[PDB]
Amino acid sequence: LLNIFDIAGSALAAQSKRLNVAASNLANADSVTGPDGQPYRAKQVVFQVDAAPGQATGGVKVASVIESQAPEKLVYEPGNPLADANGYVKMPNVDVVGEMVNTMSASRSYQANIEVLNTVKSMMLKTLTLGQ
Amino acid sequence: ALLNIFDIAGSALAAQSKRLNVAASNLANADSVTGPDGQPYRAKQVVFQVDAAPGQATGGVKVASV
Amino acid sequence: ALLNIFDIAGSALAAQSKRLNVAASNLANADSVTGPDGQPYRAKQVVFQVDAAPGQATGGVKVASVIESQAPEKLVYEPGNPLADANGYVKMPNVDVVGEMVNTMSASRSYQANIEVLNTVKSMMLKTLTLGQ
Amino acid sequence: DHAIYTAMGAASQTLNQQAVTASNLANASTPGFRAQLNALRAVPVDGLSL
Amino acid sequence: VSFAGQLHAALDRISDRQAAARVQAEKFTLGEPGIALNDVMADMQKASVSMQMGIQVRNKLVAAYQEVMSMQV
Amino acid sequence: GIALNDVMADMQKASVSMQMGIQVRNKLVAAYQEVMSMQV
Amino acid sequence: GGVPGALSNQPAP
Amino acid sequence: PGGVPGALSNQPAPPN
Amino acid sequence: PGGVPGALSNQPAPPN
Amino acid sequence: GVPGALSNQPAPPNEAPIAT
Amino acid sequence: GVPGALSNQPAPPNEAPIATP
Amino acid sequence: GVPGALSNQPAPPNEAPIATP
Amino acid sequence: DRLDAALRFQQEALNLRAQRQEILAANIANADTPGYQARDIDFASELKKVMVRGREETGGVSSPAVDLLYRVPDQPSLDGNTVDMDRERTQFADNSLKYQMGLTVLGSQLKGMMNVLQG
Amino acid sequence: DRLDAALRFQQEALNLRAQRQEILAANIANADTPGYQARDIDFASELKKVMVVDLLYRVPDQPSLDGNTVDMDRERTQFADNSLKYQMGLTVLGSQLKGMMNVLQG
Repeated sequence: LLNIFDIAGSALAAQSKRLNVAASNLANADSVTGPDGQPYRAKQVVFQVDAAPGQATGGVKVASVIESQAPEKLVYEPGNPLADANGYVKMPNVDVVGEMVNTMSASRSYQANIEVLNTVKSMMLKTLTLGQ
Repeated sequence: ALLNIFDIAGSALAAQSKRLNVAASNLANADSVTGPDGQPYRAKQVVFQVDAAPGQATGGVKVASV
Repeated sequence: ALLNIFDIAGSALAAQSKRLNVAASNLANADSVTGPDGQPYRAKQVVFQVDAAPGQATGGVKVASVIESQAPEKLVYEPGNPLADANGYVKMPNVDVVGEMVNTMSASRSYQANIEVLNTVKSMMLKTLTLGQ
Repeated sequence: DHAIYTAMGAASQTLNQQAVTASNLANASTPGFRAQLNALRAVPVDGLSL
Repeated sequence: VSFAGQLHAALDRISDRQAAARVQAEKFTLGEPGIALNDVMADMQKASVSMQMGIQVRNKLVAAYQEVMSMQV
Repeated sequence: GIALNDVMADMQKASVSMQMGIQVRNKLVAAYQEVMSMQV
Repeated sequence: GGVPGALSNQPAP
Repeated sequence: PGGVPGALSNQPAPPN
Repeated sequence: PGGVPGALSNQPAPPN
Repeated sequence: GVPGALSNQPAPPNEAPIAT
Repeated sequence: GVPGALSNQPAPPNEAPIATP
Repeated sequence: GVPGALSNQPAPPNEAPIATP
Repeated sequence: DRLDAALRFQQEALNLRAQRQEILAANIANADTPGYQARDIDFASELKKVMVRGREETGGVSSPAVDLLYRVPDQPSLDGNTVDMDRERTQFADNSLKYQMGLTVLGSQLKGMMNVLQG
Repeated sequence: DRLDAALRFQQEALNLRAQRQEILAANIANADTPGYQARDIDFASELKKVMVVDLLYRVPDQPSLDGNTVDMDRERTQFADNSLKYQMGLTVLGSQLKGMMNVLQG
């Protein structure tokens, strides 16, 4: 059941990564610029099955973090230095409700995986006393 | 006696209670013309000092006088 | 070498307790105006270092020193208070309340994690003492 | 464990922005005053792996 | 210097550790400053582990003595 | 210094070796006494 | 040392 | 394989 | 070299 | 490198500047 | 196909179109 | 002395007159 | 010699388990220290190494002759430490169970021997 | 008995903590009685005296009009601290008894 430990650890890492992405997105709901002067484009993690040697079932690995392709919001501030020739400043496309729900669901999955890992470890501990 | 965190936080609670009491007494006496002797009421203030028991390290809050 | 975990986790517990105490002291004096010397209260913070003597690979954690936090002193315009400046700028501590609350929560969680480490280590030491019996 | 610090930074900078806005509002009667603009910049932490 | 000397030294060390932990616990219960609950609890833990080690050593040693005395000459 | 892991393992190894020596000597002594309890 | 722990008895004796 | 989990996938999208 | 844990070292520091 | 794997070379110090 | 049972064939991919075409 | 200390003496009664006696 | 050689593999594996747990506890203790790269060891390679050549120490401040490797960080952090708590606690629990397994195997072998000797 | 001498200190500390807990809860219960003085004991001195009770009045912080000197915050903190110390004393005494037991078991 050590592969179960690998599975649970990988899934905990994946859900923690999703929670961190959601928290960073929620922080930057109103951000107007970054270091280079480009707008903050909301991040989304990509989950993929980690079953490389384990047929079609395995843990979950975060393949990548990608900028969401939803169109950037536009605000008319012609005095802003970042405004283009048309006077529109690009603001992030972060959906507040989606990020809140993502945080909540990620937390619940994290707790479920922790409970699974604890039950598996207890089962291993009891297996260690076979025949006695 | 108290654990250090207990003493610090309890001193904070007592100091905030004293400040709230001073504010309430001032708000009650906002329209008072005389005291018990014949002198006007004077708004009270509470001064917070840090009760640094060790040398400059930490400490709760004490109130020297009103 | 499971005995060294006792020292490592005990040092970690002591350091986290000191950090929590410093954070609570900063929080309780956010509204202070005066110190024992008349100086304004300066927000303080601990410094964490690896508790490793020269030549030691990995150790616990230790509090090197307590340092004044680097932040502008909060200026308040009250030129009626007996303590004041040349222009009546009362200096108040630079405590960031959200930071102190988050620090307290983090210190408590790290403390509890170290307690769990100590508990399971003691259980293993007992089981090792029951090796052949 | 470190998303708490991201959220704490967001909350503290929201407090700073509120302080700027309150300072601007306190000077609604100040003769010849120029309001201070506020903007939340995003700082991406570099590192590994994602 | 000798086996009896080594056993006496081990007993003295274990008793000294236990007494140190007990004295620190009593000092903390007394209210004297500077003694942290963390150190008290960790030292009590260490003293318990040392006592258990001494008990196991005594158990084995007694078992070995009983085994030797059972030898038929 | 030496940990419980090493102390207990060597302690057990010594107990095992001492028991082996005791049993082998008991077998040798029993064989010798059986030989000497003979009747010629 | 300079800082007493949170779980220590009041430094003030 | 898999895609973005949570809000983005469980939202109707134009066919493509 | 360690440093201050928590809030101070996890907030965006000044450039210099 | 795969996260969670083991490498003999330390990770570089990470920084989050405000202005490039 | 009773829900909660086991079937050899994989489930067909679900789709939520906004328009019939 | 300090508020919250221990003393062997009861505190004096808390009288608050309305007029000066 | 024979008994020492027969019980040497599990004993050395259990010692390496103890040292790895010391390292993991050090990682957990330094989890909030800014600028601390998490350290860990490759159990199998170091176990074979200790198997072929006996255990050695850097000094004796003393420490083992194990290679302290750096763990790959998962996500970046401004303070600059790579101690990810999920990884630390999963490795801690796994090492715990494997150390208990080593204790069980060694105790079973030692009883499996006292059974023969006892008479 | 020698067994009493080993466990005398922790038993006396536990009993003193229980008595002071009762006194603090009496202070809490009589918070609204006009003219009630908040009483307490000095734990260390009484522990010396028992190992080798007198009630001390609490110094009032704020002057109330009904003569009640019981302060909520101070005694709530003291109550929580006494509960914690009672639990710690129970833990220490139980550990000592359990050690004395595993010495004998066999």
